[PDB]
Amino acid sequence: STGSATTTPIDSLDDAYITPVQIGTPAQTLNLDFDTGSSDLWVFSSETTASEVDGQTIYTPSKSTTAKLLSGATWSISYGDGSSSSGDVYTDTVSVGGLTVTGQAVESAKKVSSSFTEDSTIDGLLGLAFSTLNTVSPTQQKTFFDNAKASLDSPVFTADLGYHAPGTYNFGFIDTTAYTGSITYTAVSTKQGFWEWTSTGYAVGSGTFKSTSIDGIADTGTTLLYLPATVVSAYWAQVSGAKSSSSVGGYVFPCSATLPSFTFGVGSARIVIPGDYIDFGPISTGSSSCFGGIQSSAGIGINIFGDVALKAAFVVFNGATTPTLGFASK
Repeated sequence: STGSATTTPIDSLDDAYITPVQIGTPAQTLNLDFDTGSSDLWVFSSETTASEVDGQTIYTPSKSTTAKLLSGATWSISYGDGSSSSGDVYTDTVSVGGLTVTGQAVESAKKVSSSFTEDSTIDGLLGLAFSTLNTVSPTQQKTFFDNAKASLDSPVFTADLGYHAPGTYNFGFIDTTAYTGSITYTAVSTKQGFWEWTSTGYAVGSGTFKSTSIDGIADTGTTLLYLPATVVSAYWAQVSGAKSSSSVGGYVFPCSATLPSFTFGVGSARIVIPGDYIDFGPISTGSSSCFGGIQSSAGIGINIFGDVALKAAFVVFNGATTPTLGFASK
């Protein structure tokens, strides 16, 4: 089997991408944030505290003839940005782009933190990291990809995120028309439960490539590119007037600036992030200070190749017995 679904930016900045997912019988379609940095499929639901729902579409398990309470199971998750959610668990039929999994754990939120409530466009998350990170207790549950894997034509999924435009998540096949050149594959460590890999270096604009190992994670659920402070300083030094602002929470730059590109290495190959992709717009409405899309990871504990980086590439998440990542230009 295969599946193919369009993913759409939630706003004009590409802050996140939503993909429609069919849950239950008859189908209830929710727009989920596919997150290669986590491993829970959780949804706003008929059980979510009413004051914490503000415009989201909810899953109502009592209206699904295939839903079953997973007795005793609870979940609770906290994300790198400080947001969180928790609740109980149902199993139900879940379909993405024509690919169907029966018996998928659907984690129903009883509580969500304010950042989720305040974003009416995201109805939940669909985790695509390794199932060892799934938070369901006392019996850990498998991700949608893990459950689908054996049925897929090939045990892979691909992320093709758009810049200010829709893109595609495919399951079970690699669309050879969706990229240019060849795909360069690189080794993955699953020791932390992430799609963790080592970039071979970087360049700023037309500058020389610096060969240096940068370990990090491929995370579709993080907006920006978080890298070591040395690398980030070298980037913003090429933008007149750019500076790190403790009050704003990162590097800002004059909105009148033209930003240089940023290249990262994948083995001997190179992925170029155009300068435009690094502009996240005014810090507040009407401001002439703009927020940068490359930020320091120093306070995180891990480097994160988020959407800023991933949307410059066609990305293969190869879930074979020994997983690997592939990157192609597009």
